[PDB]
Amino acid sequence: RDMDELKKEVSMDDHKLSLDELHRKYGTDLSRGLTPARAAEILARDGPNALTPPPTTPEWVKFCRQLFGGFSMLLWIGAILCFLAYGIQAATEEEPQNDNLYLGVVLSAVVIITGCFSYYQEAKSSKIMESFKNMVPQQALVIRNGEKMSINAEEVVVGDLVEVKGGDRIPADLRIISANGCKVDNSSLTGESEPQTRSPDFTNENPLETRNIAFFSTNCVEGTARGIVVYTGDRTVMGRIATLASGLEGGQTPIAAEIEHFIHIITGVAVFLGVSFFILSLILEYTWLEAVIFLIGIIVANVPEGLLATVTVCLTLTAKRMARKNCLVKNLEAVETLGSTSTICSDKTGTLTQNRMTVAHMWFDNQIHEADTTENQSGVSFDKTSATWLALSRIAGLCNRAVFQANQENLPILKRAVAGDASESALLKCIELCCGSVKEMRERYTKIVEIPFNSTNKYQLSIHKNPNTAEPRHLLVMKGAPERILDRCSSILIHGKEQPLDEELKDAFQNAYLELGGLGERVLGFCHLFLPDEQFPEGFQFDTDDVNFPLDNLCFVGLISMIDPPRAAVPDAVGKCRSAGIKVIMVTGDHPITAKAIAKGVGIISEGNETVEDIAARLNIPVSQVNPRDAKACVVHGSDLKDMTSEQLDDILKYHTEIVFARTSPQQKLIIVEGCQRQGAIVAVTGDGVNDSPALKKADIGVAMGIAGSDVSKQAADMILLDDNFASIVTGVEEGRLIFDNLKKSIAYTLTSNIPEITPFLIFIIANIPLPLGTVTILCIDLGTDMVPAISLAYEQAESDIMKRQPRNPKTDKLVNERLISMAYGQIGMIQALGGFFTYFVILAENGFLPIHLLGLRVNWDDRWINDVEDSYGQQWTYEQRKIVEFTCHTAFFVSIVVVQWADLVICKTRRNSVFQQGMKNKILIFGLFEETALAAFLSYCPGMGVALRMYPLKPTWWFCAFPYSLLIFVYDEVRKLIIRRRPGGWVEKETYY
Amino acid sequence: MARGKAKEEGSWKKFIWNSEKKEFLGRTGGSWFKILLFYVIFYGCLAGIFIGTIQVMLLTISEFKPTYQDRVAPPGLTQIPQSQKTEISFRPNDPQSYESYVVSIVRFLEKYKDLAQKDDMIFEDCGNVPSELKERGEYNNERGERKVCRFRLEWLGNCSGLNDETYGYKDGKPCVIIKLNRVLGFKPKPPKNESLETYPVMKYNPYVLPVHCTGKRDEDKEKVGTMEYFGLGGYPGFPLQYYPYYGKLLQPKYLQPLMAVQFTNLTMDTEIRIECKAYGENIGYSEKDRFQGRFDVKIEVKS
Amino acid sequence: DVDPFYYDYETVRNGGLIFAALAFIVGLIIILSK
Ligand SMILES: CCCCCCCCCCCCCCCCCC(=O)OC[C@H](COP(=O)([O-])OCC[N+](C)(C)C)OC(=O)CCCCCCCCCCCCCCCCC
Ligand SMILES: CCCCCCCCCCCCCCCCCC(=O)OC[C@H](COP(=O)([O-])OCC[N+](C)(C)C)OC(=O)CCCCCCCCCCCCCCCCC
Ligand SMILES: CCCCCCCCCCCCCCCCCC(=O)OC[C@H](COP(=O)([O-])OCC[N+](C)(C)C)OC(=O)CCCCCCCCCCCCCCCCC
Ligand SMILES: CCCCCCCCCCCCCCCCCC(=O)OC[C@H](COP(=O)([O-])OCC[N+](C)(C)C)OC(=O)CCCCCCCCCCCCCCCCC
Ligand SMILES: CCCCCCCCCCCCCCCCCC(=O)OC[C@H](COP(=O)([O-])OCC[N+](C)(C)C)OC(=O)CCCCCCCCCCCCCCCCC
Ligand SMILES: CC(C)CCC[C@@H](C)[C@H]1CC[C@H]2[C@@H]3CC=C4C[C@@H](O)CC[C@]4(C)[C@H]3CC[C@]12C
Ligand SMILES: CC(C)CCC[C@@H](C)[C@H]1CC[C@H]2[C@@H]3CC=C4C[C@@H](O)CC[C@]4(C)[C@H]3CC[C@]12C
Ligand SMILES: CC(C)CCC[C@@H](C)[C@H]1CC[C@H]2[C@@H]3CC=C4C[C@@H](O)CC[C@]4(C)[C@H]3CC[C@]12C
Ligand SMILES: Nc1ncnc2c1ncn2[C@@H]1O[C@H](COP(=O)(O)OP(=O)(O)O)[C@@H](O)[C@H]1O
Ligand code: ALF
Ligand SMILES: [Mg+2]
Ligand SMILES: [Mg+2]
Ligand code: NA
Ligand code: NA
Ligand code: NA
Ligand code: NA
Repeated sequence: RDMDELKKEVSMDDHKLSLDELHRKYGTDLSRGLTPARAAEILARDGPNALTPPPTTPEWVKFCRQLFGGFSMLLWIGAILCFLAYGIQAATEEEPQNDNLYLGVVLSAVVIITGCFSYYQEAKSSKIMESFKNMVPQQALVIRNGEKMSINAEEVVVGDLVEVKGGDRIPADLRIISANGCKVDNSSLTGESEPQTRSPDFTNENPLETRNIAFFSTNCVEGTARGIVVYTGDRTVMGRIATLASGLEGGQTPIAAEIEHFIHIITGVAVFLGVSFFILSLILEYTWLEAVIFLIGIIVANVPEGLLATVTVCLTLTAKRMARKNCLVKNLEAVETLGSTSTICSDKTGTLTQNRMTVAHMWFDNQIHEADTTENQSGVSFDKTSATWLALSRIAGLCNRAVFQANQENLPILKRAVAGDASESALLKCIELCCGSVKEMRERYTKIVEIPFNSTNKYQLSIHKNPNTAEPRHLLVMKGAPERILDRCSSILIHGKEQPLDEELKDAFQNAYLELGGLGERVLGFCHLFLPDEQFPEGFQFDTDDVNFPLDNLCFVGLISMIDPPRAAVPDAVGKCRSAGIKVIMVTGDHPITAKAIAKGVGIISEGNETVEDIAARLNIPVSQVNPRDAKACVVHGSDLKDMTSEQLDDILKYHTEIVFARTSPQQKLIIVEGCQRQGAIVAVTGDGVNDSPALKKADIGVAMGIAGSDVSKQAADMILLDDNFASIVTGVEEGRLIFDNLKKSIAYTLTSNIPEITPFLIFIIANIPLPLGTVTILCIDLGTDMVPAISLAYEQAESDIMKRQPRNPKTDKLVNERLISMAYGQIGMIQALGGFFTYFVILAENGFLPIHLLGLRVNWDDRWINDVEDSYGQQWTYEQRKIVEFTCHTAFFVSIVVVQWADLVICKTRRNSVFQQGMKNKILIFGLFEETALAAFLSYCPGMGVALRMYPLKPTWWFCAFPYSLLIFVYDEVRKLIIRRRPGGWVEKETYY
Repeated sequence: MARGKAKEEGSWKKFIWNSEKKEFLGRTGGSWFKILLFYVIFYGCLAGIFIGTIQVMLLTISEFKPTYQDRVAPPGLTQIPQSQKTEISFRPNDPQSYESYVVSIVRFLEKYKDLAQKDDMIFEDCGNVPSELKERGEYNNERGERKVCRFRLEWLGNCSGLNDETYGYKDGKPCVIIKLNRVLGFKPKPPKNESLETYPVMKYNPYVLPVHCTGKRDEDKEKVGTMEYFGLGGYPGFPLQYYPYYGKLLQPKYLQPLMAVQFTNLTMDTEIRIECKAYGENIGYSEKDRFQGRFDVKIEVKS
Repeated sequence: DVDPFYYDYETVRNGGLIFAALAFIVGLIIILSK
């Protein structure tokens, strides 16, 4: 069941009109297009091809979401019962306290400050992230006035004719005038992503079912089509749908899942204590109203309100950093995932390479030939007149399909802008500069049929009419993977004369590829066949879906190789990447020779490791004789991956340090990825072409080249390097590693405080001593040390070890693990607690009550009526008189925690290095330290603080009581981290490296 | 890689499962031990530091005097009948209704019996009239256990008796007994003619610290009671010869000055609030501490 | 001023408020460092 009935309601089309009819309707010539005039005219009439902006949310409403954001909402709950309990106090007593009045005030205040803070940050992300929504001007290819040009899709009007190819996004609703084996992706419309074919045929009375309508917002997977624009902008079937053509979507990142899991359990225990303490307090003769306020204070205390805001800042930070690096990231959480990468499977052509090729050598007549590679000023280094070169360059031109764009024939050949394969571009530009006009050559040999090139066939092919006299009337021409091409041939062309492909030439063809390909040049094979007349009459009906003509027994003409150098950054890119423990695997549909070469040149493979072929060739023994494990690197032809079991593929992945997968199919690019994932890794695919689509989707993170990348591949990815800068991947990986550390650091720090925030009341019962710390003071601990300092850690700069340490194991280094509970609770949380206890005993003993005396007093110290409370010196204390000291003890215990929280907030700044390497360059941390203590001075030394919150001034000696303990933390962790710097794999590390 | 790590496990039985090696969802007896020990030494030594640093502070307070007194600064006025909620309510005719008030007040006065102040080494005789501060000396172990200024049950007029087992105390019209709070090294100062009292300065400006029990505050109040102060020398307050106090270390059996107030009113069957007040220069009061230098007992002789 | 026994909280209070002022102000001065 669907709603497709509620979509075909408002339809009405011309998928039924004949071509002549279609012509006279829109008025455009079905082959020459519309004049640029008539285009500009209709554009001002109809307005740009762009859906009109759908308002998602308003400002103030987004403010409120933030204000009630998860933790924020519970804060209101407590803040409500704080005002609520204060209302009740003015009904049970005459002029009661001011505690719960001020408590609701502060609590609520926190939600507000937190709220409007987090808002503003999250607003800043959606400012910067949206500054990129309009940086990729989706282009469209239109044939206006005979020639063809690529313009902004916004400039496409009703009427003109569009040409989509493989991986092109369909720019507006089209009626297909023409297509060779075109397949579109109707997923966005009809669910199933299976490629539906578009022919020009009218197939179904319903515009949706029919094959000759290509829709706006779908994209054509592969094949090629020319359509005519029948719906622009909001008028298209996909603009008509008032849902969400572009904006809000789905997916739930692992980092998000880790956080959400933690928050579910931390909030769990935090409410387990609250109510266990709530009933315990009740048992311990706590008043009814101050029991719920004890609970509500406990809950706030074991719940890390900062986390959210911290996360928000961290994203806002990362989104600002990627932005300055021209790296469009569709989901900010995913940058985390890009840190957790163990394995980058990269594409070769247009990714590691510049995709800017230039023809450098040809192989024909058993000889290798050079052609002027840069600043040519001439043509090649052979006679332009050679019969063979003639037959080569004819098909390099004929089987080519690339063309110069509009209004270019007036400037130099290198200076003009093209349209099609970077390979074809080079072929075009080559022969246009040294031989003739491909424009004229192609028009002389009017092309009857073709199967356009695709990443899986790895050859193009076309049958052209021949206008010569030694013309057998039809000329087949084809090009592709030189190996593949050669294997389809019977004869070879030599000095004009074709003569059978003996063994000798085959091996000269093979040294040629080794030679030429070994320079890291890209190679294409070229052959033709002169279709015999008696078998192919004049009006012959060439079929191209059942192959009416020979695909075998062709005449190999030659090889042409083009230079295609590695993109500037790529070496140090993959350098730094491996150095961070990330495994780089090349995955290419190119030839093994060409691949390995680049693999060594960029450093996927290091010259010193051998392949089994390398080893075998060294000892002059059979390759199939070498033991595969003696090889650290290997170059795996996809023709053999076809005969791999998963185990076999698994094993090559498992036991090889430097892998390269050559001549791989699109799917194979997925299998490999699928393999690398099966091992338990997190993979990154960097693509460009549309053959990268399926891997890029399967990958834990897709990364498209923002320029040379296709529509469909950029759409698959989670990252689009707009400057095509491959180095951005490192900048990304570091950033991602940093989100993870700083988010773990924050959780380490915020969790310490819990132990001391709850140990007092636990001991109050276990030793029956005066309460060292109470509700009012617990809140201060929390909202004073566990807030700003926690968020400060988000602003904390990178460590120094990140791009030098192995990628995190997703099933070990969880954002919160047992080792992190070990420290915040069992180690650093304990010490801090002892700091408070110490000062507590010091104050009482100094005020007359030696610790040993303190056992048992609870019942009667808390008792409102016994005013003969005899200390150790025998002195007699009244109720309020000893309470003054008790609550002075509270104010100190709190202040103590503040002192130890410095050291903790210092050690929780670095997880490996020392704090002298790291250095105080996080100014927001320093800021956090000062205000945190200024506040702590203030709460104790401000008048009426003991009448309003039971907080009384400290005597100078008190502050230092916690100092020994604070230092103890700094140094325990300092040496703890030092043992790890100098004992990797060592017991220290394997237990205390949270 | 060839390195074997991670958790590619497929048994939730591993919660306890061990057939392989590791057990209890933990590691092996080698590390289940080793880490247990780490904490053992850690906490063990950690507790050592708390102990240690606690010990350092201990030798910064003399076991003779508190390092701070300003929080017991002015003392408070306290009675001996355990006050339920400051209230002494009973049915005068019925013995059961006050038997609680009696046992508490009787238990305390057993520290003051004549049979308890036997020996002349521990107990010294301060005169039968209130004198000036008998200053034992300097708050040290120099002179040993200082002498205890004795106090006879007889001075508390009419609230002493001499029965058999339990003291025969006041059933018709009760006996409240007032006491001062032991502040180590304190010397009470009786008021002069400037800052006078809510009542005419009963004699003994020199050596008696006055205590006067009026009705509920001083303003418009239902004043219905018959006060009768009983004490040493027949004076309504405290004999200055008992101070200063030298601590539990130096005066283990120190008996403090007592001073009763048998309340023999003319109004049964109702509850009346009565505020006592010890006046002086060394005595302060507080609007929050209802016990600092003063007193708010509300009693009901509802028969 | 002085007299029998007590603790001068006037200066301990004004002293700590001078300090709260330092930490507060210096705290801002770092977070706004030009
Ligand atoms: C009884 C208990 C009482 C305790 C109450 C404590 C209240 C704390 C409540 C939550 C505070 C959360 C704030 C997160 C930290 C933001 C850091 C940041 O760099 O901000 C700039 C960022 C700007 O973007 P940015 O971070 O990219 O730019 C930073 C550039 N420099 C380095 C120059 C600053 O955002 C803000 O502008 C938002 C404003 C929010 C500030 C909150 C102030 C806290 C108020 C009181 C706390 C105590 C100290 C008193 C001093 C007040 C003056 C500051
Ligand atoms: C009136 C009430 C009494 C008041 C007193 C209050 C005292 C309570 C103190 C705290 C108790 C809270 C327990 C800790 C919570 C940890 C849960 C967690 O998320 O771990 C999951 C994780 C699960 O991780 P996992 O999901 O990845 O699973 C891993 C396993 N494989 C790989 C096979 C999938 O568990 C652990 O691995 C950790 C083991 C811990 C060892 C023992 C745990 C429990 C023992 C102590 C609790 C005692 C109960 C006290 C209550 C008494 C009430 C009367
Ligand atoms: C009256 C008694 C008072 C006692 C006070 C005790 C206070 C201690 C509080 C509990 C600490 C646990 C905090 C939970 C935080 C959760 C964080 C999270 O993200 O979880 C994921 C993490 C996941 O980490 P992980 O991924 O590494 O775990 C799985 C990995 N393997 C398979 C290797 C196990 O889970 C945790 O680590 C949970 C911690 C459990 C530790 C056990 C603590 C014991 C509790 C205290 C003593 C019990 C007493 C019993 C006797 C009762 C009699 C009175
Ligand atoms: C490798 C790195 C190491 C660092 C280099 C070595 C530095 C020198 C070593 C120690 C320094 C001095 C401190 C130790 C003394 C112990 C104090 C004591 O016994 O406490 C109990 C005493 C108790 O003495 P009491 O027994 O008479 O008790 C009564 C005192 N009152 C009434 C005040 C309670 O406590 C104090 O009175 C001390 C508090 C005073 C207030 C301020 C103290 C700050 C001074 C420290 C400065 C450190 C020097 C550096 C300069 C800093 C400039 C920015
Ligand atoms: C009253 C006591 C006050 C004590 C205050 C002093 C601060 C420190 C207190 C505890 C001692 C622990 C400090 C060790 C930190 C490790 C630094 C390190 O990695 O070095 C290489 C770093 C990094 O060099 P790197 O950048 O070339 O990288 C090398 C990294 N390793 C060598 C680990 C492979 O060098 C430095 O940056 C120099 C700064 C560190 C020097 C320490 C300053 C003072 C600390 C020691 C004084 C205390 C005496 C010791 C006794 C303690 C017991 C009371
Ligand atoms: C209030 C006081 C009494 C609470 C004391 C809680 C102590 C006993 C708790 C707090 C944190 C705990 C540790 C937290 C994490 C781990 C890692 C686990 O693999 C072994 C147990 C161990 C080491 C725990 C032992 C007990 C532990 C140390
Ligand atoms: C290098 C190492 C060993 C130095 C060790 C110094 C320890 C012993 C010092 C550092 C700070 C000290 C404390 C500082 C302040 C006070 C308050 C005072 O009223 C009692 C003593 C007490 C509690 C101190 C005891 C000793 C102390 C803990
Ligand atoms: C190394 C760094 C972290 C040490 C920080 C030392 C800070 C904690 C110390 C140094 C001097 C201290 C002050 C010294 C004297 C007084 C007067 C007293 O009436 C109030 C506290 C107050 C104001 C103290 C607060 C804390 C204090 C400011
Ligand atoms: N336009 C084209 N016409 C014919 N053959 C081509 C064309 N482009 C590439 N080829 C050949 O087919 C192979 C497959 O290319 P593909 O599968 O996309 O990988 P890559 O883009 O890395 O070459 C190429 O190595 C090349 O030899
Ligand atoms: F650029 Al490729 F296969 F290397 F598409
Ligand atoms: Mg590609
Ligand atoms: Mg390609
Ligand atoms: Na909290
Ligand atoms: Na994915
Ligand atoms: Na903390
Ligand atoms: Na906390």
